[PDB]
Amino acid sequence: GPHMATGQDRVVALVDMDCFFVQVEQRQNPHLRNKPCAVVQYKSWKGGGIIAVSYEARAFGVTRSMWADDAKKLCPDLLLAQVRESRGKANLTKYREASVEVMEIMSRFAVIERASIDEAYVDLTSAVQERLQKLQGQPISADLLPSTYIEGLPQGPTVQKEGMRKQGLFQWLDSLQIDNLTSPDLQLTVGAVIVEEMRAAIERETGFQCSAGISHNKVLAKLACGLNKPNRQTLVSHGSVPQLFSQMPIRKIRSLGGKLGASVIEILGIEYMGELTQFTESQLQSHFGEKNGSWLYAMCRGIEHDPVKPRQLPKTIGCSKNFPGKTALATREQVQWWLLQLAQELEERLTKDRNDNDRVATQLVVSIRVQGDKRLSSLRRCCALTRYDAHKMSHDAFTVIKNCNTSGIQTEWSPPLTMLFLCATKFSAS
DNA sequence: ATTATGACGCT
DNA sequence: AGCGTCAT
Ligand SMILES: Nc1nc2c(ncn2[C@H]2C[C@H](O)[C@@H](COP(=O)(O)NP(=O)(O)OP(=O)(O)O)O2)c(=O)[nH]1
Ligand SMILES: [Mn+2]
Ligand SMILES: [Mn+2]
Repeated sequence: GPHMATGQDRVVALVDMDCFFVQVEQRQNPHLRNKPCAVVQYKSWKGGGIIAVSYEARAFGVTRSMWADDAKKLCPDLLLAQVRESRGKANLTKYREASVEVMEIMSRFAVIERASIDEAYVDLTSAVQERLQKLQGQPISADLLPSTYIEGLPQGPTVQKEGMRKQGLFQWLDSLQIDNLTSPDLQLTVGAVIVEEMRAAIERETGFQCSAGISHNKVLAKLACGLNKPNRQTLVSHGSVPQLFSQMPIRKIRSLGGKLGASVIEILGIEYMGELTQFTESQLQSHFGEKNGSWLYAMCRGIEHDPVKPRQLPKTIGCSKNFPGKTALATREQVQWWLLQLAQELEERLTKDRNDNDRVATQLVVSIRVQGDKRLSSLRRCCALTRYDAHKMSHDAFTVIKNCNTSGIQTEWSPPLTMLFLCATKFSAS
């Protein structure tokens, strides 16, 4: 009872840009705004592959991973923007720079953890304590939460979407105890006020819209963010968890969408996250290992301890290219030329990183995939990265992979390579 | 012939 | 160190 800690110590937000690459292209080209639009890489094969889709286009069934020619079958007026090509490969520099714009704005409010190119976690606990001090017990006006949903409300005792939103928000605000500066629900509410302000700043200063989740930990904040996309934020309280999880497929929780989640379902004969509560911590550890078992026991009760890392920059800088089917690399000249192309892009990104961020990579990881291997990587080898020089980097990558070529002939490469991947790692302050 | 990344756990 | 999992 009283000693049963409830995982309500922190206020954590997850901010995720809506259809990010599409918004970057729509900012640049106003003719694409408020249209069914998608972003593609390459063009020759089946019109290129879609990696981002505006919400107007999603209404027609267009999705990521779809070939553009097939998307056009669902949505003949779909507009398309292509990712830049440089040195023979996709070049994502425009989107990385746009990401930096957004991350620098978020960092004004709190220290952030960059979780992907378009989303970050925020630990708002301290900022909330400060805003609460300023409020002096003043209640929170619904006007301060103009885009916030309260998950689970309204309940009990109505036709439009905004009206339901406001109804739920009114129920939440009316039930709040604002004289208690340690009430977790009040703390989440103040966190949501701050996130409204953060999202307003991002849109004013970049033109980009985003969604957000506010809860007591990272997993719940991420789940909350997706409940009301686009251009809205969602508060998931500790009390909302039993009902939310009672019908929540296990695969919707981040990290359970793969083999482990499938094993949870199959071994335990369950479907929904809330069903996990009926097992003891030791039972879960017995099936899924000590770490996963403890994590599942706490997570199905809404509790998670993973901290928001103070990390605004990526930990690695990498360059990769697939060579599918008949384009697979089958000569030594070919393998060298593409290693050089990747190495030249890597050098350009690394030099810019050293200038911006006062650090230097020290290890180069070379990964290849070989024809007939279904795995992502067939082989990974590391070497030292001592100079930001593309010719040296590519010569070293060739040296560390050259023993793969099973061909007796010096010129041929067998079996042919279907992927090259160079990744700079182990950064040190410079 | 999804592709280009990036984080992180295991041994 | 090199491999596997998860995400998307
Ligand atoms: N190159 C590449 N980029 C990708 C891939 N998948 C996603 N991206 C890029 C393109 C995406 O714009 C961006 C962010 O990924 P999300 O947050 O998962 N999707 P979004 O922001 O589009 O829509 P939502 O409003 O539902 O969040 O990452 C991929 O497989 N390959
Ligand atoms: Mn997004
Ligand atoms: Mn994202």
